[PDB]
Amino acid sequence: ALPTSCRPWLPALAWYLRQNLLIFLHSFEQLTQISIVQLEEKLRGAARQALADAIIELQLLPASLCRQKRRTTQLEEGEVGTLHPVFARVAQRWMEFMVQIGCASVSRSSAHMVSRFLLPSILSEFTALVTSMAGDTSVRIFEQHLGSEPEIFGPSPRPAAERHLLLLGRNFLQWRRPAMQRFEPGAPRQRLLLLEVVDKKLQLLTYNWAPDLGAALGRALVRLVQWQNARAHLIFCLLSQKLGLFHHYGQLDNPFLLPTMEVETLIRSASPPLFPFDEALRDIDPVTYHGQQFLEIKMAERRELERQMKMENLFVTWQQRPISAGELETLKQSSRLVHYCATAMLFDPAAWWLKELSLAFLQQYVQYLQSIGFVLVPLRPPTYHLQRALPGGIILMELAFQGCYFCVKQFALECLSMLFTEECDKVRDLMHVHSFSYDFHLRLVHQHVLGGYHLTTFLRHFLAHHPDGPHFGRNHIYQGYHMKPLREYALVSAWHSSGDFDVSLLVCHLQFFVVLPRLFPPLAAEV
Amino acid sequence: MRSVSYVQRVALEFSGSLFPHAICLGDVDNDTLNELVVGDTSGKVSVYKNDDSRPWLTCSCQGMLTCVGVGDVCNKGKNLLVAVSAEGWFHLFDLTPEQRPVFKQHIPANTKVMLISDIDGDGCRELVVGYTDRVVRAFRWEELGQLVSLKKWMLEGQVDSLSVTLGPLGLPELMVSQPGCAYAILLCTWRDVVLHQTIHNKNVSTHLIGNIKQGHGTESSGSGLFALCTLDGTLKLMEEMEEADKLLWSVQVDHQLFALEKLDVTGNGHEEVVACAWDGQTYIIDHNRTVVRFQVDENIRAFCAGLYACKEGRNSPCLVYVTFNQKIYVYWEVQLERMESTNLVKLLETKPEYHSLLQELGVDPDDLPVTRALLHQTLYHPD
Amino acid sequence: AVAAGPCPLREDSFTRFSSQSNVYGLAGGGELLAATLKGKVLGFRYQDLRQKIRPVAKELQFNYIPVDAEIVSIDTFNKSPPKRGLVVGITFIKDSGDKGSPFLNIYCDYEPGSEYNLDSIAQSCLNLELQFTPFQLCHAEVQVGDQLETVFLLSGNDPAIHLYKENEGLHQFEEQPVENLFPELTNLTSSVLWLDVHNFPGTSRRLSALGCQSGYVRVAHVDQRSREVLQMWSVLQDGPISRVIVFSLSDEYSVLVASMLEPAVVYRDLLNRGLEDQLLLPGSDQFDSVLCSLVTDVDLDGRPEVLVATYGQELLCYKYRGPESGLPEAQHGFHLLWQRSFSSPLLAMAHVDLTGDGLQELAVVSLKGVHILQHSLIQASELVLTRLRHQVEQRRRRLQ
Repeated sequence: ALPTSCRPWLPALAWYLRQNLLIFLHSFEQLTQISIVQLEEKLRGAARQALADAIIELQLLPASLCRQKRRTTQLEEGEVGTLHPVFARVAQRWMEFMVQIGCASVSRSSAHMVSRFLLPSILSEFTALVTSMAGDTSVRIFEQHLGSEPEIFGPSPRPAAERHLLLLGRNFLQWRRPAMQRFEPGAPRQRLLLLEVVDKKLQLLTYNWAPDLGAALGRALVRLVQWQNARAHLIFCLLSQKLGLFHHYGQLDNPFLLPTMEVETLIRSASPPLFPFDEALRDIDPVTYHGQQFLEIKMAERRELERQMKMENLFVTWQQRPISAGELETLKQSSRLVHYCATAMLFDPAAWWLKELSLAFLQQYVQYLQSIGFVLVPLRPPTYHLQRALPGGIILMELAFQGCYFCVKQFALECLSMLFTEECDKVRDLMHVHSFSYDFHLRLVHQHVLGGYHLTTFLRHFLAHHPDGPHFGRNHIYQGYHMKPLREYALVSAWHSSGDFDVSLLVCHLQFFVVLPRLFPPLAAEV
Repeated sequence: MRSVSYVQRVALEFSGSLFPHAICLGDVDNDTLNELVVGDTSGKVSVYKNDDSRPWLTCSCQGMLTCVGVGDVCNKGKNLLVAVSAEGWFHLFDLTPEQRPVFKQHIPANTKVMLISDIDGDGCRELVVGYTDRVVRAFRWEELGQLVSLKKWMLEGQVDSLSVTLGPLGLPELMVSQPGCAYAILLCTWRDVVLHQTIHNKNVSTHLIGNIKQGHGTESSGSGLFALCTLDGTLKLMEEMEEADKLLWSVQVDHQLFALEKLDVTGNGHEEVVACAWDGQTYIIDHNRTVVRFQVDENIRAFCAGLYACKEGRNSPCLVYVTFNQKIYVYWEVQLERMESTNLVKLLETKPEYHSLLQELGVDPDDLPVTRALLHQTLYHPD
Repeated sequence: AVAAGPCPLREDSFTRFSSQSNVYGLAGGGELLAATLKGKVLGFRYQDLRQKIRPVAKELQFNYIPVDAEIVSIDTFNKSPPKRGLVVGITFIKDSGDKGSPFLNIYCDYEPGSEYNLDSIAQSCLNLELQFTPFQLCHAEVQVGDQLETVFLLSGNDPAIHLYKENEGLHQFEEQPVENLFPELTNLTSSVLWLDVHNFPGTSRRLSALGCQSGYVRVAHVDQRSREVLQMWSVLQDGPISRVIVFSLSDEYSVLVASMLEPAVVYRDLLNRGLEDQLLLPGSDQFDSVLCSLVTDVDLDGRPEVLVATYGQELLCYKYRGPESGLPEAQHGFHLLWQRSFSSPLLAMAHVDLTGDGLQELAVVSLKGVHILQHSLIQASELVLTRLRHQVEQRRRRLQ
């Protein structure tokens, strides 16, 4: 018994039967009104499903979704216009009706979405997913116009609103043509995707998809909503503890809900991946905006703790007795400049060969610094640096040459506050750069007396520059045939008077000069 | 007595070391808008303008800047940027519409501080420098032009800051900090260095500021107040007056004070003393010992208070901190409606017409509950 | 999204906290109470000195909290006017084991003359085990017989509300069934984050609202003497309900719902239209999450405004442009009045005359400490002056 409504559908129903017949048998209601006892029932359901499937294909979904050519595409592609009445009420309730009647061309699914933030964050992922398994479909979100009663679908404002949606995708390109599709012309064998959304309740109605692939799509949707719900641990222990409720909504209170939950991957790209969390923000879409700042909070402490231990390991290591150059840079950055001193390098004529004297000057001051308790800091394997670790902190020194001056800088790094400042300041009183320069110059002056520098001009320069004479020096100078010449000509001699003070006399045209650090009567007696 | 929490601030990126004396704020482009000058040891000076994170401009000296400043040192009526290095060099910059200076001259090395002011009273502005070895040197500009040396002073205690304030005779002076909460007065760039003491460790570091305003419109010519701070944590404000100093007030704190500036946050003409410690505990004290404490939860390398042009092209009071994480924080909403803490009942009592306006209302302002009931009715139930 | 004027609020003091607090940390007293998570309780007040005031923040020690116990919530109230007394309630967790043991302490000094002494109250505890994790300690006032009775209410980890009534005879707070007095507070699915119970003065009716972690908001118009539910409405929003407040814009009641992932909204005309007239506050979701909220008069105009405190350190204030100055195409709306900023996320506020002048200060508890904000004294001083002179002139014109 068959209805007379499908009078011209004789070929069409011949292609939806040899199609829905081959599921068990191997090789509204008015319009569709060897165990032989159940064979007739089995054979009738196949014809009923064939009639239903032909109804949707040939009388429900050949319609349009929504200068002449411009409006002939925006209406075809549903970008501009309004959704046809078919995809408003009849299509959903008819495809769903293709469930009670046995029919292997329609699927179903569901979801929970414990909150409805994630609808934008589910739609894009579903679009990418559909495009990946089949680029044929084109996602169109036909939201119902607010306040409109029925078919009004204009391609979340006003919260607490049970937002409708009709996320749809279809083979726009393959029109005028109705392994991907499960069926084929046995007839409008075209497929369709319909994803109705009612508040927090998903519903898939994949039709004519490949069976395995369609089931995979549904399961992927299920897993996607599962992962999105698992990305309610912002809800759990970011939002909840933003009010200071660390004990109330803990972790694990879903396949992605396990005691071993990778927080970093689920505060990242919204998908299922193909320090304690329960006090993270203690005393420091909305998912990627709320957990993103948590990530920064958790990195800004990891880096700080990386630096803090570097600060302390060197302290303890040096307090008992080749650190990297970057370590030195960090040490200087973390420390304060306290004092400095510079002095002239007179042997250079330009400041009125010389480099070797500067290095010699460099070494003899280094040896002085060690003699008061300073340790040389070796340069790490890929300018002299000395340290003196103290219980109060670390005191560092730098030696370098710029232009024609010798500069020493004293850093400090605290780690009883005055117990480090006094230690810092006392070293400043012991630098004695002026006296050291005085003595070094006088000693080097006694390296030509004993054997083309104009020694007279240099002596005049030195006398003018330091007429007084530092109190911490030891050497002395006085102005006013056993001689020796000096290419003008100057007479020099050297007797080792020990009244102990090595002394010498130099005379040139009759001007004469007499050349004779610690923490004169012999200068004038030598006549 | 009370603490506050300033909110709005500008963070400027700045990598390099500096001395607590190599930062200042002043007008370099001559537009009545202040910029920020910072001089670091690597051989670069950065000027910050408006509120851009990056520096407005850079100046390339030759080595190890030790002090920077801005002022009319050439006595041409304009403003110029002065930079002094460690080996006694001296650079001039004309930043008015890379960046090599326009003038170079060598001076004695071991420079530590800077001051630019008319110290004698001749009407020409002179330059004063302090050195690491208790030596102070004065200079002048002379048209040719060149820097000509002048009187030079020897001291015993370490010099940390130089300032110019009005003397008892109404003439500019030159004062220099001396350890042990002391200071030395120099004498004239025509026995030689007078000393005064204000008990703690005799080697305690000390900083000094002077020329504190006392009214509105007196900035043209006026001083008399100066402030001293010590590392052990004592602060003092004193007045020159005639014979010796008068101790206006003294305060003992429990931090390591290392800076001293003056600002005007209330905006009533008077200038408040601003001090900062190594741990970031900023103190702001008016001339009546009304302390306001701000606490930036960081560690401080350098501090600077003054007028600055941050937003909408208009000078505003500002505080400037340098931190160990290559960041300079500029706090610029720092204006305070008042210093102390008060309420409407006391504030409305000061105005005189209130007692007439309420006696005409029959209510005798002798019962505080009635007054507050009436005020609540007036403010919250207008009809 | 643009402020219509300047913020008239000036900061007075700021007291720093060693550790952070929570949204239930703030409580009443004119004194204020702020409890830290690590058992630290501070009592804020101000003191007079001739022609000045000084903030005071003193620490208080409560008896039966061990040094490892973590404080979860605190609340306070005063006994109903027939009797006297200040009651404080602290719910903490003793960290014994992987999951701690929740506890409830109710401090109330029954000795005469020391009911309001917080020092004596600090050690008068009545320890009580819970068998559930407490969420929020609220208080309500019900009408029993012919006299008012103030009772405690506590959300629990079990989706239920537990009433703790005092026993007059034996002077102790004991749990009693909730459905006896609050029939609208049964059959819940989520944990009540915030609960509001608004009375109608001179009327045996009441309006109860609650929002839970699920976003479910329920409001019920309930008669007290007959103990029946006159009406019930419910909506299902997105995020956890940080706050619900029942207020009148001027019958004609309305509710304000402040969630964590939606702009704060106001439902208008409760008794006549239910939950359909939804006016959303424009651009109030641009500063992280709305943690706290408040509904009070900030402009001294006699008409309320909405204060919203966010996690992005913002203190927005919204004003109602009612049809009393009708612009029908825009009339009866909320516009952003002004906006302030802070240094730390704001967790709670009050609106209390801390200073004692009649002007209401706005205490704001943030992550780093407690800020006190006063109205701009210069602005308010002249406003009182002009209003007073207008009243005097109009009374001279009238009364003659």
